[PDB]
Amino acid sequence: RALEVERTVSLAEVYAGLPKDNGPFSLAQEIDKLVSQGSGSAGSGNNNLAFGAGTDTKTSLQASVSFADLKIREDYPASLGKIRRIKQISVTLPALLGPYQDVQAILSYGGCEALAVSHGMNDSGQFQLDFNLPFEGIAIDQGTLTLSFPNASMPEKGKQATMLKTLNDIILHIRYTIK
Amino acid sequence: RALEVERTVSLAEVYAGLPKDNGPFSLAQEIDKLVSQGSGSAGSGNNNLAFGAGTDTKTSLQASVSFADLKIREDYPASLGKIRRIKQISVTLPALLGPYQDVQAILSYGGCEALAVSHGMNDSGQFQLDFNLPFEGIAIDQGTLTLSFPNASMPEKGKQATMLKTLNDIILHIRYTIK
Amino acid sequence: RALEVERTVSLAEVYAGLPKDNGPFSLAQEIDKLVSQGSGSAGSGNNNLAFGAGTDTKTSLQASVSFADLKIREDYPASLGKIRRIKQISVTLPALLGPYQDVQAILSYGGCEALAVSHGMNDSGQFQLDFNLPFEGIAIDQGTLTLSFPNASMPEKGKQATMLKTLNDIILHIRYTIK
Amino acid sequence: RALEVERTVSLAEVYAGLPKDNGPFSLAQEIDKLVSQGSGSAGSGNNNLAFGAGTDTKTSLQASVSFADLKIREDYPASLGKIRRIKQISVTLPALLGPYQDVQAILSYGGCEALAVSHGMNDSGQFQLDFNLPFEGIAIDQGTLTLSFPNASMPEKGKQATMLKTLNDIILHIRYTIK
Amino acid sequence: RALEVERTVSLAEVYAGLPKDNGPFSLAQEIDKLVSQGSGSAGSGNNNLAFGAGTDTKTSLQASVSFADLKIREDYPASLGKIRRIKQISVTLPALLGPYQDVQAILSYGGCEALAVSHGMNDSGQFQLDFNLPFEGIAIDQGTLTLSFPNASMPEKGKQATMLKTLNDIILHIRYTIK
Amino acid sequence: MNAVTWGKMQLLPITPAVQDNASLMDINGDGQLDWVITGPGLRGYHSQHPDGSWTRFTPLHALPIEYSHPRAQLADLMGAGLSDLVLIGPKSVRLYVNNRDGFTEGRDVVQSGDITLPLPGADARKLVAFSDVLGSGQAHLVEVSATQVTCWPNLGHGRFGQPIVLPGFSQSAASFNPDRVHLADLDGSGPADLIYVHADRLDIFSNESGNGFAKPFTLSFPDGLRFDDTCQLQVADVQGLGVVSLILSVPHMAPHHWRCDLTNAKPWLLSETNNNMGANHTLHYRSSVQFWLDEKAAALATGQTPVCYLPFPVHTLWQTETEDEISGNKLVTTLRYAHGAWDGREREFRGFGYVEQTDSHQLARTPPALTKSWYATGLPAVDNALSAGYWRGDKQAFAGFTPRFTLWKEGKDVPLNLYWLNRALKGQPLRSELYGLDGSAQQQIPYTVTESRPQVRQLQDGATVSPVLWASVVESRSYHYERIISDPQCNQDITLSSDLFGQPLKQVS
Amino acid sequence: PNYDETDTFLGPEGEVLVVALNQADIRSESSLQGINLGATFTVTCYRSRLESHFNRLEYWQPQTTGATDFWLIYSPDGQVHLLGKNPQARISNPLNVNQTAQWLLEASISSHSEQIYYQYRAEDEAGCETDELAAHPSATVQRYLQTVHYGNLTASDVFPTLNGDDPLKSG
Repeated sequence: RALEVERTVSLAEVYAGLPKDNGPFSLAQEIDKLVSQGSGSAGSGNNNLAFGAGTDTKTSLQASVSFADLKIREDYPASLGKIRRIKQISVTLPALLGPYQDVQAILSYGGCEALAVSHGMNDSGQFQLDFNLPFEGIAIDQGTLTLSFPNASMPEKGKQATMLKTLNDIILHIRYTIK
Repeated sequence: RALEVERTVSLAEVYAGLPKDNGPFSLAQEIDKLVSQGSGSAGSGNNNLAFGAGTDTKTSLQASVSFADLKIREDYPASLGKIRRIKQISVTLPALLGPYQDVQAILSYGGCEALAVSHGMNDSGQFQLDFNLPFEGIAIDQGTLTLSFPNASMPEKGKQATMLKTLNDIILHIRYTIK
Repeated sequence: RALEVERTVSLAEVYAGLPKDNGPFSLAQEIDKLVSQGSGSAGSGNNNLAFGAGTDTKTSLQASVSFADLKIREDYPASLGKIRRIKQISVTLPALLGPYQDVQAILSYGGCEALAVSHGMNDSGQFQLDFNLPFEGIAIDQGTLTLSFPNASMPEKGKQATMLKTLNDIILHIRYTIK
Repeated sequence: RALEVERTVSLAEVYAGLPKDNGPFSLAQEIDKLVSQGSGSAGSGNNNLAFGAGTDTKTSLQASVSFADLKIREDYPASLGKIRRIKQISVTLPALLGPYQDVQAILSYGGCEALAVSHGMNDSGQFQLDFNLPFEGIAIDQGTLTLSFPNASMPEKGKQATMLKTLNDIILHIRYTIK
Repeated sequence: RALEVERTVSLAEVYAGLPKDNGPFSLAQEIDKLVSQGSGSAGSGNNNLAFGAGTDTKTSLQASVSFADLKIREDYPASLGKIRRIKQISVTLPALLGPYQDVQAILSYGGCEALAVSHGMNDSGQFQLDFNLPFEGIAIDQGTLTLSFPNASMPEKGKQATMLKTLNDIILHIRYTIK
Repeated sequence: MNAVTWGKMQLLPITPAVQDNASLMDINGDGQLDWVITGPGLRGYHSQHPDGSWTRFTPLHALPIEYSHPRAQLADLMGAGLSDLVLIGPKSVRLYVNNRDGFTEGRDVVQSGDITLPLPGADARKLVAFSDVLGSGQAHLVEVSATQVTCWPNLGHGRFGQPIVLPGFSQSAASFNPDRVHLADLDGSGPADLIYVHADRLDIFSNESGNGFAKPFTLSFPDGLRFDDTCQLQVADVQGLGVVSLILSVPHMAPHHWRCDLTNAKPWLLSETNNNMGANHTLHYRSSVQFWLDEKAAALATGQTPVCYLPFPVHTLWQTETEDEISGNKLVTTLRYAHGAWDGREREFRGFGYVEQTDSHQLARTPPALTKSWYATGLPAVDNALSAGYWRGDKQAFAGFTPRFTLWKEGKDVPLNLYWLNRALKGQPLRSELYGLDGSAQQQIPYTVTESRPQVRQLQDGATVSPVLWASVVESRSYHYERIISDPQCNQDITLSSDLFGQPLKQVS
Repeated sequence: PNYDETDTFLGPEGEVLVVALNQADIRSESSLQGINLGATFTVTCYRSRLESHFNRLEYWQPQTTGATDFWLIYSPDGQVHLLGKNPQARISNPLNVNQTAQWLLEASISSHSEQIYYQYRAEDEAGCETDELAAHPSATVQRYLQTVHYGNLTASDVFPTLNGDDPLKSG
């Protein structure tokens, strides 16, 4: 039996709680700045908020985070176990949506490496979630976890340019096992 | 081994957002027009609202919608997957029925090709919806999806002639994969 | 596969909707009339309300209805199919029950032909309804559905006599499939 | 495929309804009296309220009831099945326990003969009740059902002696089948 | 089938009702005294609240209780059975959490010997408590059950230190079988 | 004039997008409703502004873990008008105090004496709920049995007093179901009356000042209405009449509804007076809800969007007719209110920002004298909308006044906690215009126009407590048009200096 | 109320009082109007937070255990008021007698040595049935203004009950 732990990470507390060399930033102020103009950047390293680089992703707003800086290994002592790996990641986006609109977001990793977000209420990627998985077995130390929002550019009149103005924080529910 | 995405389609929003020369119209104001008189049409092409042409469906109000006109393929970049197939469609008729009232509606496509609406509150066809063979083969960018309300003519004195006049919208909950 | 249809049938609306040659009536006004008197009848033919004629059921108010008079086959066009047979039937009895009181009722048909109603609020006869059944496969045209209420006499001091005064309707939740 | 019937039985109404050749009593007042003193009984026959007789049991307040004097066979006619046997019994002790409190009570019969009541609010003796049991097949007419509360004498400083004076009634949710 | 019993154990009720020879204490007062300073102690024997002893556990508050002194064997008479083994233990922590905070706690016995509390409201350590377990079969009258809170030192800036100041109790939902 | 209906089903343009583990409640008590999402990972709320907008996600600073307990409930125990979290045990409650940003550290209040509290939900033959069956303004602990009504008085801080038996209620013990028991104050004297619902009739027990219940009276249901376990009785003020109405809902085969209106007017208010010398006054009241529905309907006729800042009904005086019984002469002074203001922070009613009078004489002809008059409310969203309702008319008038926030240091007023400076402006006059309604070409032109300017001096500063503020009118300008648009006779009276205690040191006329 | 140092008071006008700053006005006094009070009080000048009348309010509270707390109001027209010095003019908790909730006006002095004295009566179990006495047993807390004495028969600028000598034995 594994020690089955649920961890909640707020991306605003990660981005604003960055070291002053890499440059901390407000999440909701930089999302309002990145969406309103064409593109830009906010942050440094793997804890950043930039646009897309590839083809047909240049209108997508991508929020990257690093598992090594979330410091999940310090939440419990190392005498319990060192096999600390992800069971499941879900993500809640507290926003203000339209009358019949949805949220489009892709939770990626550097197949079970991607995850689509559709409503943002403890949103696993699955239709029904059955433990009988994406990101399962990724260690909680190394990696980079990107949340990409397609159609997120207001100069390019994207449909998600209005929902991201109402977005104040991004919440990840990391379920991981210690064994 | 897939990307499981939910999409919501409001049909009054779709019919109001048709281009000019394609006949944009209000679904709430053109249902009780077609119910009150004998026959008619609303829009053209596959995004039309009319009565059935064949026998035994002449008194059936059919609200059809096109799939390529929804442009679901633009909600995500093509870099994620060029295969996008429907998993499950559910219908919601908002605030139409009481707790002891019923609607009769058939959601078809041009076996597992049709679906009978009974309560219209996140209503699939089935008595229990288990993802444990619905809709193998159906792409999101081809075809048309119509919804037939039988007995919906008031000069023929059918049931649901008075009930369809108090109709607000028609909501389709399309679930699809990106493999 | 099959068009999984749900239909709600009010026995008070069937008994009021009888033709004047067949003697329509109010359900709660004849239930109170027959319970208080101990004997009597209401209606004609198969859509009747009376006490049972057999031995051991002389004090048992029984409410019968014909499937051919429910007109279920006119709810959908005949182009959809002809294999229209019942999957399941549940009973709602909107009465005034006590804090720890129960309804005794047997829903019959003329071990999967009978059903015991025990709480009367969306009541299927099972301890756990599992689609993975009584009245299954019964066609929606032939037969007669009878809800018998044991101990339903006030002159013979029935334990359900004062309960049945409060009963307003007998609501049937008929789930049937169109194959 | 049986008629599956649930009957709620209130034990204070049974003890208040014994004819006064056996001796009726109120359950709430006789529990307060028999807990405050050490000895004492109430009622007669099998529908009694007394203490335990065996070793390490003489401080257990036992409340017994006869299955024949419930007259559960009189709730349906014998023309629909003579074979009536118990599927499951659940116990409710209404208005007794707080939010983080427990009761110790054994519902037995004279390992499927006993059942430990712990929270007493529609309480089956199971950690996770599964219909696919104790008292499964006990006949409706025959036997006694005894609910024993250990550590219930106040002069011996029982831990349940204070909370048993709060007890108003004992409710049994008998679920049986008529086949 | 066993007598499946649940017992709710409150550690503040246990620690405040020790014999005067063993040094009782209040759990609520002694936590914010031990959290605010570096390390101390409370109680004696196995019913003690003290910081950890080993490597990388010195900044971790531990609340131990002894199974022998809860006296769960005297809740029921010894004629019902003489083995009483644990089925499952859940932990409830009446505390105050921040906006995105979790609870880090390890319930341990001196992989099925440990458990990880995450939300602290009827918190078994599992993602899905399937009864088809940790601490299963541990005898109720022998052993020591401890609850370790990592990062509990306020002079060493523990992240869990401000939650423990609000921790009013530690509730244990011991499910066990008498068979 | 007081007919209320409901509009079309309108689709709301924005919704807070987290529809799971949430409800609608005022978790902070500032008047506007919140969508409090207490899910597994986050806990917080979106607030609903009265101008249609939804606030973004505001996280709660502290939430108890026992908020998700199945038997905890939100009640008002500390007496501050907030919903605290409580777990009622029989001899000890656990109370988490609402402090308007989340909750505080939970207590364990042990009940004194022989007080054993009832448990909510733990019985099906009793109703244990929080209601004010004594009229005190506190949520007491009530237990409605089939035989008696027992009340434990809420003493604040989780404490509960010794139980009080309120006699007079009784039902058949067999036919008693507590789900048909409804505790609601019907007249408005303060205690909650007791309604028990049968089929075809409706028992109503009048609470006698929290000392017992009267003889019941039945209100038989109309032809075609009966009750059952699917039906519902709602009690609400859906009329704007000041008194609640009983709404019965029957949901099966079509939802159909009925409303019982017990009275027309709100009871126990002063109606008529008389000095037995030939003079009598009759007073008529209207709710502020009706003064909002008239204001909201006239705004949508000109295409404007009306916003209400008074979430609670204030039962105002509307018409006070005077009659001299000797001469037969009558005078009917009709009032009209608008721009009600309720402050969310101090939780207090700030008044109205616009009062009309219409002195119309009835001599046994002469035109009525309408007097518009604006007042400062203190709410800056209401005060900035007042000056768009004035009479402009002449296009040569001097510039209107604004409030003057001022700081007091070194014995003089030096200009400038902006909330307390606006709160001091409550009840200050801002404008008044007098008209004569004769149906002439000069009916819309005022007889005179008076404008005022308040100032607020901060006398000592307040860090966590309020400052000391002194509000006064610092300059008043009056006009005299005599229903002539051009050529008025204007004047002004300005205060320049005041000393420490508000006496004038330099005045200019 | 918590009845401690973390509580706020309402003035007679209904507005909240705050401590008046000069730092806070805190002085130590044992003598009011020449009369030895028997203890040393911590006088705290209060002030209305929305000033209309510009009167000041002193919260006298004893340091010694054995005396009781009271208020003074200095209205600007030369009047001084005494609010709740004696237990006949205090609404206090019937169990904890130090938990005062309402200091009622007891006496007034004008600038010309004219005095008013206010006499209150307590609630009692008079004329009420046994159903009243069972539910509300010790309801002897609510005060009613019974009679108001004025017409000062001799001039004095001291309060009629500071000296502790039967305030209506004066004429």
